[PDB]
Amino acid sequence: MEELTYRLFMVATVGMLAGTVFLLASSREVKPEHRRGVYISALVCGIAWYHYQKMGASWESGSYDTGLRYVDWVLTVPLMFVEVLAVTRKGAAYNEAVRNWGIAATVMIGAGYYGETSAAGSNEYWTGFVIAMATYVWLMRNLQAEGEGLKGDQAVAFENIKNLILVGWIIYPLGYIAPVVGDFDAIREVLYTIADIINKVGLGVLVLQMARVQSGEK
Ligand SMILES: *C/C=C(C)/C=C/C=C(C)/C=C/C1=C(C)CCCC1(C)C
Ligand SMILES: CCCCCCCC/C=C\CCCCCCCC(=O)O
Ligand SMILES: CCCCCCCC/C=C\CCCCCCCC(=O)O
Repeated sequence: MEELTYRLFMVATVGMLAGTVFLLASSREVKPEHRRGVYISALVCGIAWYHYQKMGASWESGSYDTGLRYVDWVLTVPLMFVEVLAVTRKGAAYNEAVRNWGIAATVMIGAGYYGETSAAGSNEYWTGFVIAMATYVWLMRNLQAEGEGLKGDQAVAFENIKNLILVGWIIYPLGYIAPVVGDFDAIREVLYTIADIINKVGLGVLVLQMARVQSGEK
């Protein structure tokens, strides 16, 4: 398990860089007025690239710092919401949602960090899990409500974005509780890494697809 976890960190590091530069190179494929979300998606992957380089070295040392993962999350999750919410809102509606979801994400990630750095299975560990879970469900329920009236290609493209988040983000609570289901400390790290690649590279790809649709592309 330890070597598999190291190899996955090293592969995910290159994967995040690849996501970054692919998204940048792909921005010419959409109209200028729809490139912003592609650039923000690339920024998300680029921040992750920086942190994954650190995480792989941290894991390789044998004294692993999950604070590298959580600081990556606290910066990148609110950014990922920026372009999700831009599809459905602008102006005052957008500002309020971006702020409120960002605050919620910060509470979720902070509660997770509090719990994960507690003794596994302790009351503190479960407190962090339960607070994070409730905030997570609140976020997902807000997300499900966004874009309900959309029709056509833009509705399909936005539902693909929504469903990637609704399904793909389940991996994180599974990873968090993997160490109490078995001798699986490393499996937590495996699951977080797989989740980040799927969710960050995947969301960038779907935001690019959303921008092609908005560009009038088939
Ligand atoms: C780019 C990274 C992303 C999208 C990270 C998302 C992480 C979360 C959805 C984590 C949520 C957690 C819970 C729902 C409960 C256990 C604690 C967390 C923080 C792992
Ligand atoms: C805690 C410190 C975090 C440091 C993160 C550094 C990440 C930098 C990686 C490359 C980002 C490049 C993404 C392109 C930015 C948007 C594109 C554009 O503006 O034209
Ligand atoms: C129990 C509810 C907690 C609410 C948290 C409120 C704000 C906390 C913000 C998120 C912190 C996540 C980043 C922590 C990692 C850095 C620590 C380190 O590097 O040593």
